[PDB]
Parts: sequence; structure tokens; C-alpha cells
Amino acid sequence: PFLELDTNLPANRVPAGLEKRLCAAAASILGKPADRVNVTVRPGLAMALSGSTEPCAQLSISSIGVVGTAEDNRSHSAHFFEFLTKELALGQDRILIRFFPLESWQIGKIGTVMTFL
Amino acid sequence: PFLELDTNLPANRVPAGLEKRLCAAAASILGKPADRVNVTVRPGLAMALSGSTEPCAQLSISSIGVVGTAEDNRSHSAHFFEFLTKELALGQDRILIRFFPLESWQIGKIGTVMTFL
Amino acid sequence: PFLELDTNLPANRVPAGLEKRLCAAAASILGKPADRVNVTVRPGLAMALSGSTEPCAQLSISSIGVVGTAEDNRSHSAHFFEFLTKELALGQDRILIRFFPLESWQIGKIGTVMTFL
Ligand SMILES: O=C(O)c1ccc(C(=O)O)nc1
Ligand SMILES: O=C(O)c1ccc(C(=O)O)nc1
Ligand SMILES: O=C(O)c1ccc(C(=O)O)nc1
Repeated sequence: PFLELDTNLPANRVPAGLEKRLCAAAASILGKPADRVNVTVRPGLAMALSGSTEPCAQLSISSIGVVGTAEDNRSHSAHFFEFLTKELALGQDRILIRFFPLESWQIGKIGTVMTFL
Repeated sequence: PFLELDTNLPANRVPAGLEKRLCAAAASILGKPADRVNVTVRPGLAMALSGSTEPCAQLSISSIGVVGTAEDNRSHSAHFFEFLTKELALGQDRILIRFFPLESWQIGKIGTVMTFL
Repeated sequence: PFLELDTNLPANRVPAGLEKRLCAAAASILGKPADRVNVTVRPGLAMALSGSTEPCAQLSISSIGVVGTAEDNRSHSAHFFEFLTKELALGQDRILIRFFPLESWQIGKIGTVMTFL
């Protein structure tokens, strides 16, 4: 899975090791191995969420097969909100998630695409 | 109900009173009175969870009738996770639960088995 | 949470399963488990809302901890209006909400009160 987390929390208000703990969390939530989880955290940004500049965070989640239905994404959302509200000390009104299905021909790995691996 | 909690948190990082609070919580969650709840806490163990020796806990829950279905246990799990995350200051990736149905002929109580009470 | 919805819509103009979908929405909005959400719908009543007998609904919401501030209730209101206007086919002017904090000693469950659970 590919996870990108944008936040207006400064780096020194994002707990040490979050990018590693999000690999374990995404592995369990999405049912793919932790060694196939990719996380990017971009702290210190200027953000408004629901019109408000109080501390907040945005997560994008991309994967083949498992983020393409409302019913699957409902379950995924519940678990990611539980994890991130606690880690970032944010209320559930201060986080939003977007889910993006991917296909194998879009993923460039070791100089080819996943279609040929 | 019968609850057994193993943790690699030392005893002095397990909050005082956890046993009676877990009796009350198990009454709320499983529906059987607090005075029928049995709790065993084993702290200071050497543990790995998901391959990692960071602080963690395992809970076993055994009961007649109420821990035997996926839909029952999904609900029970959500509540026991919320209870333990708060009490032990652990993330939900650092807790696992196992559920075990029991029958009356397996429970020895006051020198007989529950079949005869 | 405890939700009570009065409406002058006849029962056959309240969509089938509304009490179930409002349960799930209220769990999300209030940040409480769905197996702790209670919904009561009372249709076919004689009602005036804002002085008018046109189709309308009144919602009451009661919960520990999460319905006691203006800022929290503004957030909750926005989501409940978005849900109910669509489900009941009512304009924003035809719904009102009241929020009521509860305490643990007020809630009777399994023959005791939540103070002891
Ligand atoms: O090879 C990549 O790391 C990779 C490729 C695919 C997926 C995925 O579908 O989630 N995740 C990671
Ligand atoms: O008498 C015991 O304490 C007892 C016996 C049975 C059960 C139970 O099925 O949950 N719990 C407790
Ligand atoms: O455990 C009960 O069912 C319960 C307890 C509390 C609340 C509540 O605060 O809204 N709702 C339900």
C-alpha cells in the first residue's frame, strides 16, 4: 500500500517513529505485508480542514484490489481513524482520508512495472 | 467469564486496580455480572507481538455461550481493545485477544462442575 | 447514545431501515460504538415545527461526554442535518435537534447503572 500523510503539526509534534508504526497499522488494516507498505509523512505544512487552521491531518491510501468499495473503505477508515487520532492527539473531526485504487501497470518497481513481476 | 492478561509491561507500569476495573468492564461487554468475572494478570513477562518486543499485551477470554460467533466477538473485541489501550497506554497494534467457548461440564466450582449447580 | 426522532411523516414515508442507518451514522458522528447506539423513531404524529404543520422531524440526542459543548454540537448538527435531510426528503428548515448530556449514574443497564460497569 502507498500512504501519504500531510499535517500542519510541526515535525516536533509528530511522535518519533510514526512512519514505521503506520506500516504495521496498514499491514493489519489492509491485509498486505508490512514489508509492502510505503509511508510518506509531510509535517509542518499550512493547512485548513473544514475551513479551520487548527491542527489537522490528511491521509491518502492507494492499493490494488482492497480500497475500491464503500464497504471495505468503511472498515479501513474506522481502523485508520482509531490509529491516527491517538498517535497525533487529534479529534476525529480533524482527520480526512482519501482512497485510490491502483492497477499493476501503474506501479514502477525495479526498473519495470508490476505487470511483468 | 475467565480473562487472562499477559504483558511485558512490568508490574509498576500496570495501573493499580486494573483487576476490579476489568471485572466491571467485562460485565458491561459480555453481559454477565461483575461478581461472576475472573481475571488473572501476569506482568513482567518476556513477549514479542508481530515479531517485536516493544510493550504489548495478550488477553484470553473464555465463557459459556457468548464468545462463540464472529459477530459477537467483533463487538467484544472493539470494547476490550478500547479498555486495554486506555489502561495500559498501548496502541491497538500491540494487543491481541483470543476467545474460547466453554461448556458447563468443563468448569469445576465448589467441588463439583457447573452441570450440577 | 440515545436518539429519539418524532415525525409527522406517516410510517410509509419514513424509508425502510432508517433506524438502522441512523444508528450507524450516529455512532460515526458521536464517536461511540454502534452497539452502544439506541434509536427510536415515532412516525405519524401531529406536529408543528417553527409554527408550521408541513412535514418535519424533531431529533433528541443524549450521551455521556460528547454532546456538552457548542463547538462539538455544531459539528454533530452539521452531520445529522446532512444525513436526515436526504433520508427523510426534508428541507433544512423542517428539522430541529436537541442535545442532552448524561452521566453514568443515569444509565441503567443489566440491572445496575453504568457507574458500576
Ligand atoms: O511493490 C510496492 O511496494 C507495492 C505494490 C503494490 C501495493 C499494493 O497494491 O498495495 N503496495 C506496494
Ligand atoms: O462460576 C464461575 O466464576 C464462572 C462460571 C462460568 C462463567 C462463564 O461462562 O462465563 N463465568 C464464571
Ligand atoms: O453501555 C450503554 O449501552 C451505553 C452507555 C453509555 C452511552 C452513552 O454515553 O451515550 N450509551 C450506551
